[PDB]
Amino acid sequence: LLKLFTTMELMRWSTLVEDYGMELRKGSLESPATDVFGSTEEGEKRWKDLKNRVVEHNIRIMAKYYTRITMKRMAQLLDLSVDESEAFLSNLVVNKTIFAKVDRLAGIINFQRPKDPNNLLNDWSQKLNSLMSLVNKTTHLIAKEEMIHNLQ
Amino acid sequence: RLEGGSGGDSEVQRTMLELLNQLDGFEATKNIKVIMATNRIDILDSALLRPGRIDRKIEFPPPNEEARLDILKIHSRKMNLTRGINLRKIAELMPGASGAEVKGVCTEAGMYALRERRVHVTQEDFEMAVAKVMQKDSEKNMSIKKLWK
Amino acid sequence: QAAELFLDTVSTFTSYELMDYKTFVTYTVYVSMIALERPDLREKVIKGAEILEVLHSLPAVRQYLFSLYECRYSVFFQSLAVVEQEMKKDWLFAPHYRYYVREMRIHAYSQLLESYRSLTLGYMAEAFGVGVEFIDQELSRFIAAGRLHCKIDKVNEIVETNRPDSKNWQYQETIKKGDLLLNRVQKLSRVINM
Amino acid sequence: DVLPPEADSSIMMLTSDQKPDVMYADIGGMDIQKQEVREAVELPLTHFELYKQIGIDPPRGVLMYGPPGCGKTMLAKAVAHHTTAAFIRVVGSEFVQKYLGEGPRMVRDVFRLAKENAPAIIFIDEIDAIATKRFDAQTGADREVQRILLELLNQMDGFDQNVNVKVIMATNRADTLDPALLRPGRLDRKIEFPLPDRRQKRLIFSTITSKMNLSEEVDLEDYVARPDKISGADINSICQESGMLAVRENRYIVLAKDFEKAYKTVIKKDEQEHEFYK
Amino acid sequence: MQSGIIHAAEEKDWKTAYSYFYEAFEGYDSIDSPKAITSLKYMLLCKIMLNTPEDVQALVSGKLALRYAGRQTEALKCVAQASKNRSLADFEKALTDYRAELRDDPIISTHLAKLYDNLLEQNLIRVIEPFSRVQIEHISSLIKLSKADVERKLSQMIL
Ligand SMILES: Nc1ncnc2c1ncn2[C@@H]1O[C@H](COP(=O)(O)OP(=O)(O)OP(=O)(O)O)[C@@H](O)[C@H]1O
Ligand SMILES: [Mg+2]
Repeated sequence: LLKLFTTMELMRWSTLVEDYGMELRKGSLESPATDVFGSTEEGEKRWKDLKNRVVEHNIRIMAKYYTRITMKRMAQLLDLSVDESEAFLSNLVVNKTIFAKVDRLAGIINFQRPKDPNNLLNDWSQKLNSLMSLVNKTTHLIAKEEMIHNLQ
Repeated sequence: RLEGGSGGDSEVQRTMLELLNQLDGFEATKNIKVIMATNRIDILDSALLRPGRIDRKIEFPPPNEEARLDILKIHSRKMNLTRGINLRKIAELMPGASGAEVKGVCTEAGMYALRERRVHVTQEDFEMAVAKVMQKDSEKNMSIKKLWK
Repeated sequence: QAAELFLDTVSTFTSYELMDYKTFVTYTVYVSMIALERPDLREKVIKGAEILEVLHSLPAVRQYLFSLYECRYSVFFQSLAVVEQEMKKDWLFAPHYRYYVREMRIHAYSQLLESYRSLTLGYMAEAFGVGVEFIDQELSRFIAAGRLHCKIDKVNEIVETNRPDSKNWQYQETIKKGDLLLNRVQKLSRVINM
Repeated sequence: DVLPPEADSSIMMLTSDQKPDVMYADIGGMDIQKQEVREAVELPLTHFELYKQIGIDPPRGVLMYGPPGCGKTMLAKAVAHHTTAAFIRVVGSEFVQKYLGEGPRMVRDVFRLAKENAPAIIFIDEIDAIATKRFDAQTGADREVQRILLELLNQMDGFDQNVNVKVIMATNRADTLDPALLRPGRLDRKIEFPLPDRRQKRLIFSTITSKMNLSEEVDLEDYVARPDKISGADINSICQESGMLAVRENRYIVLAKDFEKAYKTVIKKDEQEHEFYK
Repeated sequence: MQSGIIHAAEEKDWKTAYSYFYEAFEGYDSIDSPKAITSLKYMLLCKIMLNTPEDVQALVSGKLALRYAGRQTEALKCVAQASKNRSLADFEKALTDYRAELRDDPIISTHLAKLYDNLLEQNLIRVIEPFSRVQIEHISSLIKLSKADVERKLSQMIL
């Protein structure tokens, strides 16, 4: 549960099945793991749905830390095909739960959005105002504080 | 004028008496003319009906066929008649109209053209609108009507 | 002005005051597709029903309509070929025929270049008629005419278009109307002050 | 400073909770009558030029009358949905009250507020309280009812002719009331609501069971064609009672034997007649 | 029947016109079957554009419509089944498998053309949002149709 927090906890489902798949087989006590997964059809869909939850966790962190990403890199990082990665992402965007857009003639997809001249200029003034005038106000007063301690 | 108040009104009595005394009291005032208008003639009080106060009592009967013809000409002025149309027969179809319902014919005939997205009219449209405005009780069972021959 | 008050077609009997009816319908359907392209042409003449009665009588006129609206361009020229030759038998005819066809030929081009921005004129060689060099010469005459806002090409053989944006359209109108009123108050300021 | 005109007076503006909780297509089967109200109220606000093109003076007031529970108040709610006017609700009882002359001043408060505002709609609910024609009253406070009529007749057809205001009235049996109301120019539209008839029982059956998990192969066709006529609010209660009686045996579904228990519950009324006077 | 027809040709009121056709068939109930057999065709088609295709099956399972089974009820069942499934070519296949019943126009083929030429861009607007830019043979593949009509159908949507 710590590994499924955020910031990828850097993970991969192939590694996840080969270190915790022993937890799904016999152990010391272990019994809710055999109770939830490992069944005939009830656990088996829950094997699939855990796969669904971890790939959904990997999409949201990609939207955090990528301007763009090629289609072949997303396929090899989600442990699944190119066509499945198309349809799984196309499901999430018609559900509009992850806000992305693709270009499948070249495979280069993007996560960022087209910003506006009202918006880019608003970001230009924001870094200008809030953290070049105020921090310059801030440095001056600690600079006066050093004259207190150092002389005499 | 009713009696004193148990079921008595006794306050607009005071207001009526001042109307009755500020126009025919102690001073016959001049250059002041009142125009009073109501139906229900037999129930207003017979002290402001005396001919010292009101001198002209003017009835208003329902109009005649020529008069129903003329009011129809007034309200169909801004309307847009087709041709070949006889306004006289339309007023012949109203035995005892008011004249406030001659407007109602002119509105409903224009209303029939409105639902067609049209501006035309016929004489038949008025022949439908007269029977629409004219409305009866349609007294049923005939037993009441023929008990009373 | 013709197509606006032709549009009330509720006048039927071939009288002196209504000189004919069926040819009046053909008059108001020829002139109608120049007044408006799609600010709801289809309601007033296609969703119109009293017009739709008598163009159900005339098959060639109705085919001339629906070829243009349902974007059948190859049969549109064959329909327009009959119209121009049938127009020849008319006595109010002199303003029509050299101006009518060329306005409609450039009318069909403008909506066809719409919805594309990389067209190839080889696709005009069968979806449209024939004559690769014919489309080439007629677009060249119409682009040089100041109409038909696109850019024809040689050996790539790609009819690229260029249409303005909002701002590139609005900036042009304000600089035309700007210099008009500027010139207008040039002359007015010189009439006053001697 | 000068305040805006009648900025308070009676403060009656139904805007945005509260407003209708209904829509126009929710009513099933009043095909003539939805159109007829729409001519007098909805249409001249938008397509005012159509009346000017013919020169009509579009109608001003409307009276609705029928047996109770036949969609009168419901239709008035639907007009208040899709209108873009200042809407004012009145019930025909709160402007007859304690003090002398107090009632007709409230009538003055309404019609000034509508005339001051935009094109506006005034819906006065059941008016047969103040509508009965009086010949003479040998009592106090019955002429107070009778003069509320006269103030209503004045500010409807006086000199001033307050344009763009609209009046919608609805009663029970309307043979009772004053013929001075019923003259056109004042109450132009006379609309009767029947109960349903057949082919409108079908439409109210459709519109209620549409938003309902009926999902059977046993149809209400047996109960469209029944005699002993059944008002439109009762069709609601049939589906409501079966809705109770579906969940009562713990079903999501109406199993069409509950449907007959619901039918016989709502219809069982005349039971004795003493086998006498037939 | 004709009261259903002109109410159908409004393309506005597909529920009252159903009641007019239904009364027309109850009047036609086994007293003139050649005029009665066409009556289910109108009222089922009134139900198709009413977008309740399951009740088409519910009517023909009804004991009055069991009198008049045959080809024409099999036509409107599979058409309703394809429109329920939103499979576009299956509608065209059901149009193609049963020609002479319902590609003639008394006058149901008009509205079936309207419902088909609705249901194209009903499905087409669902499958644009994944991308900013695609080539059209993929969008023919996701719709399972040729590309030539797709070119004409898309271009009409821009126009
Ligand atoms: N055609 C209809 N469609 C849907 N519901 C209806 C219809 N007719 C009546 N109803 C139901 O009947 C109920 C009563 O409606 P409404 O109050 O308008 O009837 P009413 O005639 O105004 O009754 P009253 O005159 O006693 O006020 C409404 O809540 C509504 O649910
Ligand atoms: Mg009510």
